[PDB]
Amino acid sequence: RKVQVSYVIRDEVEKYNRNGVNALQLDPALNRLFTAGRDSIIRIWSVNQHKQDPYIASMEHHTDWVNDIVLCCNGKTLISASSDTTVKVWNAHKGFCMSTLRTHKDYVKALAYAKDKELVASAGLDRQIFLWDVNTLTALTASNNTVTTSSLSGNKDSIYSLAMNQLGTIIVSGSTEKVLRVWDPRTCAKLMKLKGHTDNVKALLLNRDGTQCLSGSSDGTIRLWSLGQQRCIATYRVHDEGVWALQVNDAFTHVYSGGRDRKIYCTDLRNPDIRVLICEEKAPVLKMELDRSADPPPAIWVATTKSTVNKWTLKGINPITPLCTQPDQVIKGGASIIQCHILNDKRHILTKDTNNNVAYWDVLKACKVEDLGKVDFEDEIKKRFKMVYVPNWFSVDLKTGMLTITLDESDCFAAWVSAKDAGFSSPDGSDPKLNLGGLLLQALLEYWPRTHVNKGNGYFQVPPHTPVIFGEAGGRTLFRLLCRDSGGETESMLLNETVPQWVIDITVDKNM
Amino acid sequence: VGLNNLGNTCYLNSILQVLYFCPGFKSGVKHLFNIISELICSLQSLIISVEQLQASFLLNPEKTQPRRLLNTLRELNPMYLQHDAQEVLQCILGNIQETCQLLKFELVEKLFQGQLVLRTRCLECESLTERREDFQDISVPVQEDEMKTLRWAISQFASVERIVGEDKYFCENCHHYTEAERSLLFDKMPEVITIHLKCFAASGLEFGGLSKINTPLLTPLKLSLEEWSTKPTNDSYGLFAVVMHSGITISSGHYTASVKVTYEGKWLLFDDSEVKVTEEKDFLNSLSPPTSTPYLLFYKKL
Ligand SMILES: [Zn+2]
Repeated sequence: RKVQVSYVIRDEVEKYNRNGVNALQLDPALNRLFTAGRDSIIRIWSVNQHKQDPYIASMEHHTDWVNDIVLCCNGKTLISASSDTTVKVWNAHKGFCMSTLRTHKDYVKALAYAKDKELVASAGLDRQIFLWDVNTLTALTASNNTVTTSSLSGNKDSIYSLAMNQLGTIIVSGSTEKVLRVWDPRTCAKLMKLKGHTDNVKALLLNRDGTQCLSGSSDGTIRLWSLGQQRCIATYRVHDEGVWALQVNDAFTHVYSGGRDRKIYCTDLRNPDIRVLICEEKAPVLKMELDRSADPPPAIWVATTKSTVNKWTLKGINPITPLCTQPDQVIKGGASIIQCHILNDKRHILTKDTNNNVAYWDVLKACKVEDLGKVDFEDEIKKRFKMVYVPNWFSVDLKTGMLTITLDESDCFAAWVSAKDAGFSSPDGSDPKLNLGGLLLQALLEYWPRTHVNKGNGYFQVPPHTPVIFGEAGGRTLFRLLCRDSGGETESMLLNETVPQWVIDITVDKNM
Repeated sequence: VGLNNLGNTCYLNSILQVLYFCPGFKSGVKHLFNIISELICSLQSLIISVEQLQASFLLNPEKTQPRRLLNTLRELNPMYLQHDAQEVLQCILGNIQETCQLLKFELVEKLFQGQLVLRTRCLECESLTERREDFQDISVPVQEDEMKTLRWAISQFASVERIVGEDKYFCENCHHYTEAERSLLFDKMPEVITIHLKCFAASGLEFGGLSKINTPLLTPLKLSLEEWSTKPTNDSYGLFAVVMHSGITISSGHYTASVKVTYEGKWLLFDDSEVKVTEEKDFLNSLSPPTSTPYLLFYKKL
């Protein structure tokens, strides 16, 4: 119920992923690849081996990990699932979010899609499975008439995976309950309970007519199920650790698997002993998406915990020797910020990233100050130490891989400093007392007309592109905009509805 | 056989005479009595006195005192006029370990003390972090907060905690709040598994004061900790000794031991100086109510 203000220190365009990639979708009509980043950004890439810069666009709106994505309606519509508990509906051609569904109450982990019904389903750690008519979701404007809801029950524990068949007659969920639960999505009737796995099931696939199922599990096995017999008809133990990602060819005869053991295999379902090691990746495999240009698929795209996305070619159909040693295409990634130190001035931050690079940042001005290269991180902290005390007034989080700064009413205003010791200069040159959190709040909302008294805070600005996020403590994001956009009529209306009274006190009423 | 009561020293008689029937204890303290050439000398002084009086009775019957141990213990730690058998067992085993470490057979650590694992497993990356503790006995509850089983009771100790909801475990590897399983596991085992039953209680605003629980657990004879082991082993343990208390307090009461020889396959119920014998069938059917209920259970690697 308690509202926090946060903002992200970043460039206007983050062309490359700043974290691992959770999910992948390939548009065959436009040769476009969608990546679902742990950095909360969805990006569209061109897969033409022509272009040197495959980047097309980033689609920004999520606040936390985007766990699954589904391209619908011949690439017209994208649906996304995030750890911020929301499902979002995107226009995939122009790349902006049109609606946000908020029926989930925990991390949304998996999406499922029935192409022949334009039906999608969502499932997450809250043990809920919601069914959504895609055409009903896109039909929203002014008075939407809302959407009537439908959910599936029976899941006794947190859900980690979910699949539907193409016809939309079978839905299966995978979870930490170690059983796969199956329903008919048309009737919400329970069909069967499939027992056999001894651990979480993070990967599920169904054949076109929903008669067979492949499951991949953290127990290291792949299992094939007959839904007509309600039993397991084959078990495959080709990995050393948990299996996290599965693909299957159009003929449902070769299964592609990947997971914690970094190895990616192609196994023939009819003859298990014939299996091919496609490659060994550099990080745990999270998801794979076959390229289906041609019947025997030419390549497989692979998402890992690293920020790079590799396409591996299959032009050449037990094994020690990997089929491939270098990726066929490479989408470059960026570094994640993995370590953060607040300096004694409670104003600057030292970071270390995945490249072991060290940087110096200005929290007050929301920007980087200098890159320090590969210096020793702890020696750099002690080198800039100053024996001064300033009360804590913000918090930083690295969940997206970028610097996100959060302000809370409890300590946002705790740090008074003098203009001179803060590196500022004022018009009267008096050097009175400045409250860091109060000045920052005014810079973040500098473009909000309601705060304009003839405007800003009078000492510094933040970059206009800084994202400003208003969320509830523990979960629910309320409203996210860019700093420069506050003057809009939609943004100003939504701000009046979302800005908590403890911010209004300082930024509008000018109390302090 | 037969330990002279010294005036509310049944706590010491019961624990010592269970120690006397421990697989490695006899040979161990003799090994340490020859290493030295002063608790280990007092231990051997009693064992020799016990073994010699058994031989005197063995030849021609007619109609031993642990006083040697008590005077040494009182100089070692002057807690002593009636105490808990569990506290005195620690002081004995602890000091034998303290001397063993100062001399350098690793007696106490090998056959009383085991290794404990505090395992947390992030469900998003499946990266296992563990914390190591040592333990010489399993503190086990009888009742919850009817006749519960011992598997239930050990499950209460070696619990698994699923971390889901508003409080999630922050994984440093994932750099993000995640679901996690946090479990308790046994790694390295001792030759004798001690089970310490928390069979005592207290109430509020009447009577009195403390209270004992007169409804013991369902004690099995076979015991395997494969279900809680770090890596499933086929080691099986067998019940061989049980210390029992009669009374409604922890400070004072009658302590009695019931040890099995491993008369092969029987029950040698002995109290203070008053020694008896019982059968297998009419002893396990005797614990459920009733002058006393069990307090300590000792299983050994069979
Ligand atoms: Zn983790």
